[PDB]
Amino acid sequence: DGPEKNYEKTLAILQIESEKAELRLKEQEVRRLMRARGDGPWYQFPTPEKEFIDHSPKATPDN
Amino acid sequence: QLLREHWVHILVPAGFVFGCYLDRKDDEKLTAFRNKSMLFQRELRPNEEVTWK
Amino acid sequence: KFYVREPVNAKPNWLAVGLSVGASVFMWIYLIQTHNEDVLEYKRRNGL
Amino acid sequence: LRYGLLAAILGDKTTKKLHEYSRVITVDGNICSGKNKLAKEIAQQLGMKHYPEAGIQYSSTTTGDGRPLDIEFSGSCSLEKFYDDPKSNDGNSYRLQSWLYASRLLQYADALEHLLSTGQGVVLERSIYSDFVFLEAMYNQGYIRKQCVDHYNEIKRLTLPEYLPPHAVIYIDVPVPEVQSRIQKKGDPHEMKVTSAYLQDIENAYKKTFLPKMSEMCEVLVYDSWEAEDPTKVVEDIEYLKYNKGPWLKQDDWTFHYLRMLVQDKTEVLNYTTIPVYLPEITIGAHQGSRIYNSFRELPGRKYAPGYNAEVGDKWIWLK
Amino acid sequence: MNPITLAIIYFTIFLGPVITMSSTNLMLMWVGLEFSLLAIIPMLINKKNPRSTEAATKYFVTQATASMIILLAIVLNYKQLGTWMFQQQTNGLILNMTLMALSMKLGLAPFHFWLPEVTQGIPLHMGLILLTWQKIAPLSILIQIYPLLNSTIILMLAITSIFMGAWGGLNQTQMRKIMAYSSIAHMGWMLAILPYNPSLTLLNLMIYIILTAPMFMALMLNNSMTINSISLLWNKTPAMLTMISLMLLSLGGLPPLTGFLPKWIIITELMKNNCLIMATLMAMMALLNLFFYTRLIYSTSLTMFPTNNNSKMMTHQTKTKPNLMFSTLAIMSTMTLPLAPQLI
Amino acid sequence: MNNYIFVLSSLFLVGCLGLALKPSPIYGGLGLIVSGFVGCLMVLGFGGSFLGLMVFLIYLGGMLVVFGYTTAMATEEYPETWGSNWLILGFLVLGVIMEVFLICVLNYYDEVGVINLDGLGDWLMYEVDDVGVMLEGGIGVAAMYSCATWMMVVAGWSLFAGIFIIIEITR
Amino acid sequence: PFLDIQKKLGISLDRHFMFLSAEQPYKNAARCHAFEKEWIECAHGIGGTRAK
Amino acid sequence: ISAFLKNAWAKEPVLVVSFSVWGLAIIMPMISPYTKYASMINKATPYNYPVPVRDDGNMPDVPSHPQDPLGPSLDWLKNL
Amino acid sequence: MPSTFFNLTMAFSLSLLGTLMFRSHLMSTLLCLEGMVLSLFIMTSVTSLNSNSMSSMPIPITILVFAACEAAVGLALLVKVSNTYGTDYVQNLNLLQC
Amino acid sequence: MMNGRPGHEPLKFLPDEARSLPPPKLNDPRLVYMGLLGYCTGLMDNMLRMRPVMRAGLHRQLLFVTSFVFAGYFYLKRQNYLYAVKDHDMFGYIKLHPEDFPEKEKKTYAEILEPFHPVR
Amino acid sequence: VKRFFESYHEVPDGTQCHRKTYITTALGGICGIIGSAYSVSLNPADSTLEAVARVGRYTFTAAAIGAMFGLTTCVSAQVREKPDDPLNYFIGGCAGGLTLGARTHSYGTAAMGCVYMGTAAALFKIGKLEGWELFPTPKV
Repeated sequence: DGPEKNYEKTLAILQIESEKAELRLKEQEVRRLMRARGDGPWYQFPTPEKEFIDHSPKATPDN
Repeated sequence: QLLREHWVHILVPAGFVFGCYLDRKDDEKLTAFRNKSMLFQRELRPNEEVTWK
Repeated sequence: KFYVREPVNAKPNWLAVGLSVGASVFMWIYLIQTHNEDVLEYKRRNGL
Repeated sequence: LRYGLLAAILGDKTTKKLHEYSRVITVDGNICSGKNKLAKEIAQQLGMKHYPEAGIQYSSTTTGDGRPLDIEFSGSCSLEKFYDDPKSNDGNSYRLQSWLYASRLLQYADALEHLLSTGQGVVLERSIYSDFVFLEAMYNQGYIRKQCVDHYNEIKRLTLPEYLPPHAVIYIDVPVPEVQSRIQKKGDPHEMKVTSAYLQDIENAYKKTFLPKMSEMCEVLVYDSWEAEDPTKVVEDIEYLKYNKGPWLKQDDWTFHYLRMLVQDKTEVLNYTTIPVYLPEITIGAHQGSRIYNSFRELPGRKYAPGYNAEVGDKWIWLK
Repeated sequence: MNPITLAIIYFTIFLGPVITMSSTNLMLMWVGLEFSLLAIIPMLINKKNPRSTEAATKYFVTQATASMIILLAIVLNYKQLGTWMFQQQTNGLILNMTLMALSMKLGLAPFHFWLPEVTQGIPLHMGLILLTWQKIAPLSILIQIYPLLNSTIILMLAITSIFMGAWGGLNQTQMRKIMAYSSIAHMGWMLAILPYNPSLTLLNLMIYIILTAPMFMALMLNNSMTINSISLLWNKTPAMLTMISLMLLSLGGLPPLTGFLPKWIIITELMKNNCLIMATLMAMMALLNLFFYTRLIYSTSLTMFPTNNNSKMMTHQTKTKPNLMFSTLAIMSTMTLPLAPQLI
Repeated sequence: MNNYIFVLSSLFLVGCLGLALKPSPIYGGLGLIVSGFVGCLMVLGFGGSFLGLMVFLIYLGGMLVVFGYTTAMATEEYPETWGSNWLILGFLVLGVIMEVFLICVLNYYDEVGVINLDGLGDWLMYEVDDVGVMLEGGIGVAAMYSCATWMMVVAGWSLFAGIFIIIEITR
Repeated sequence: PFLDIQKKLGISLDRHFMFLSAEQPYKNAARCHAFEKEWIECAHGIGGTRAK
Repeated sequence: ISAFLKNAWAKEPVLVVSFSVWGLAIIMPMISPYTKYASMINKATPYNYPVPVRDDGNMPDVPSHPQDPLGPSLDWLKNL
Repeated sequence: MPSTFFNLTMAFSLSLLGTLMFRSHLMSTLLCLEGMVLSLFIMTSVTSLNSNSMSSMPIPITILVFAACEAAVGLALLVKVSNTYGTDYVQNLNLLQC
Repeated sequence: MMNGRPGHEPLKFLPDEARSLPPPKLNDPRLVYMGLLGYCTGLMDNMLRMRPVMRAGLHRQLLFVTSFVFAGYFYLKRQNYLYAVKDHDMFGYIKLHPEDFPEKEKKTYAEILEPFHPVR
Repeated sequence: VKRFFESYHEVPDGTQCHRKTYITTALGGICGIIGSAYSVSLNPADSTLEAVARVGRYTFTAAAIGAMFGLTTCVSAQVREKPDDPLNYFIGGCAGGLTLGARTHSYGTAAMGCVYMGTAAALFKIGKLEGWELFPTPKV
């Protein structure tokens, strides 16, 4: 085929792999921040469900 | 016919042809930078659609 | 004719053979239909 | 639909099939006593199935083509060699005895399966319960070693306790001089070499260990030769035998089911006869073992599973 | 067992872990654990021999004590927080007690001594159930509270389990005991990554089960309960030698086979979390397991031990035992490394 | 009547110590009967009734069966009491002493934290509905027939499968 | 719940008596009902890490 | 199998009666016309104070006084 | 409340110690398990009564139900051990060392 | 980690969001490998049951291959959805918190002074 | 409290011998105590006096190993000025291994213990210097 093909295929391979590397680096930082702070979609640990609280009037006033 | 004993002489050649096909597909996947490297950046000649296909 | 105790698998389990062939055919037909429908939905969602 | 829990649930219960003559009857006696004739007549008259005494070739005759196989496949033992040189050095004596016990265990499994599946009783000549007399005679005469006796006892302890004993045992008592005279009259060139001490040891075992033990659980009937002749009398005794003894009374459908499951898989039946106890008389060795195994798997009708051998006429393989 | 009893006990065995996995209430998780403990004992003591009774008693005493400790933790948490679930504010000692009791139930070292004995004392299919299905319920509770567990306690338990399984498997000529020690080692690996990434704990559990079930099925094919017994495979059932070799090597963790992926991914995550020393020690000591698996491979597949004369009668017979599941699970357990990204 | 619950708790702890020291199962069962009685009394003191009576009844029946079983199987020619073995007796007295000592040590290290010998009995019943009607624990337990029927389902199935389990085990 | 079968089916076998602030027989409010209600409602929405 | 039911009645009457009472206990609630009142009475029994609602003009059906015509009526229980 | 719960915790700990340290009788260990159950039941009952959490009163009874089932299974195992060996001594139960 | 994701639906194999992603091509290398694994499973089953390895039970082998490919296709679709969700969340978090992911300032090698290590 | 142990890292290594030796002797004694507890529990002694004798043997051996390790490490780091060099810990670990081998009367155990314990101590020093943490908390 010719040297151009191999040259400009190596360029594409390098681009893809460098982008994958930077994304792999970014994912670890993102996960660290989400786990540490708890303000992301991930590591949202459960809490008691407020759907099952009883809000009707009780037998005694102060509740 | 005598096929049951000689058909086995198509596996390896078939493997080679299929490997060439897979190599061409891998070539297609890396089409980026086809004419966009600092080197080898000529303008397409008339009636030319790709530099190296 | 050969075995003193007639072999347990003397004849094909025709029910099993028919059900297996039908299940394979149904699996393939459903798979192709699902692939076509999924492609259509994907293109419709993404605007071709 | 092979037998299983599903079949038992849907039907196929043993107690339903059992009848008055759904029994196991075991004929015993020293060498040349009329066991064959007595068993054949009892079976024919009572409608039960006759099981000729398990021999060196019982397994080969019961599996595959039904033809006898080469002795290299059927046990590498010889009764003629036993009689010619009882005190061999290749352990033909104990190899023969262990092979015969294994064959008898397999035949007992077949008989129990037949009885439980169809309800038709079985008449057997000798059995795994009386097999030990020959081993004891061998040891007393010095043909085998205490290690061989221990190995035989261990395999019997592992295998025998899992099956029900025979309903009735019928012992034909004939004395050693008459056994010898009958052997000479038959005229087998090899059998005639048996010493009288060996026969006396067999009789001693039968009368000391076997009969008292079997009297505990089965119905025992001891006959002389003049009563064993005219088998109709023996059948008339059996027809009025009352069985109020042994382990057969405590069985129920969900005990017969598991006994049938055990006895239905012949591989599981013989599992424990092959325990890796490295007795020289029985150990083969890798080279000969592989050679014989490959030669066997190269036999017609033995390369594949029974329904999958195109060489012997099996058909529809691609859809089986 | 008759059909009614079989149904009513197998349903309880299946229901225990299902109730634990689906329950929101710690008390109902404990109820599921009790269901499992009560329902499995009759199947352990089914055959009724001194070893069966001893194994049943040992299992019962150990598991009842562990269940009582777990219930203590649950009740103390209820007292503290007025709720039937562990929260972020649950006390560290309560969580540590729960972890220790659940590790006792699982069999993680040093709470591991009962496991090999109970495994030895029971038939092979019961051992399969015990080492596969019975591990799901205790692990589910831990996976629910993975943000709350103590990394120091869990890593001590994990490394201890790895070391003790690796050293125990070396000295065993009994196949059931070898399976038990393999269980201990793989559970150590499973628990090592629980505080960090329970998805990998589930992955290791799945791969361990997919490897162990076929191994127990192959053992049951001929009731090979000893190395000498399994060595006669080349004569009794030659076709299984290749799959047995590959399954054993995958359990050991040789790269090309699927069993590698759990160890590899767990080491990756531990290193990401900066757990270099523990990861290195675990990966280093997980080679004794390869050694005592390669010994089995030598005895079974790469050599030919002496055989018996009676095995010719074995050869004569026809066999029908291997299900369709053995091939599926063995192939999935050995030849699935290329599909690694999907598994994680 | 301010030391009532504390005395009951001390008695329960002593009973559990006597059970733990494991004399003959006859005396272990007697100690457990006494402990069950004291537990019923504590539950009653905290406002319970149905729960205390039920635990007492259940343990009466259980210890009856245990008595039969121990006389039939866990028997020895010379059954061991608490005083039979001097080591057991010594560790029993040591347990009593180490309880009476740890109580004081905790009361010294802090007089309000884990234990409060001062005002002991001040903090038993916290808040109660004075003019209420349906307040006894029987109502809460009977909630199992309506509000929490899943708990009844699991308990009933456990007891149902228990029969099959024990029959198979004892077969 | 390791498996959310109850939420998947819409059923509540054991999710309705998980805390004091839940529903009590005959509307007998538990002890600290208001405080538990406030805590649970505050912690709702945000994660268990934030709610600490 | 009236013959078998009969033999059971003759030899083992206790079990026959047990099963008959079992069936009747299952059936009677469905057949009976008073099964509806069993829960209505329990609802009627007032164990807790009926807390009043704040009037806002959009409450034409809830009464204002205990002796008003509006609201639930217990005459169905008074003459049951 | 506080002193009572401390005493109950210590009683459960004593029962757990009696369970862990054997003394040649399986029945005694079963009794220690029963004692642990009793302590836990009292703790749960006291906590529910003190909190006025009537909806949590089912749980103490379920505890007893499952503890009773466990005790029955343990007694069945004791019957089997006595049948096998003649006594309930745990010294005999050591066949699985090899 | 993603089990608490907003909009998460319990025990949902393929949420509706997954329909937006492109389906796995039905001759994918992964699906072809799954079919090959199913074929090998059929061959191993024959080898275990002592049947003509490649000639017995062609219906069984076809069922093996097709079932493996079917399960592989749908499971791969689910996995693609999961990876797309993960990337979605990661990029969204990065957009939300720009101050935690500042851009880089790479000096050129003209201005960078890397130490030199002779290989003498 | 337990800060007595963390006091080991106050003054730079090579100073406060007596104190570091006390700390290491305490650590070795604690390890020996635990090991004796497990050995007496599983693998019971034939008599109570024999059990107490075995506990004493294990505890004294472990305490001697720890004391030798600490003393040799400090003495090395003092005789040669190197105050933060893993070779000091390697020498101390070898001394501890030699102590183990001597107390057991076994040359092979002496040599293997020297090598293994020296490597372990050197790795511990390297970890303290470079900031590794045994048992990291989940950071992800």
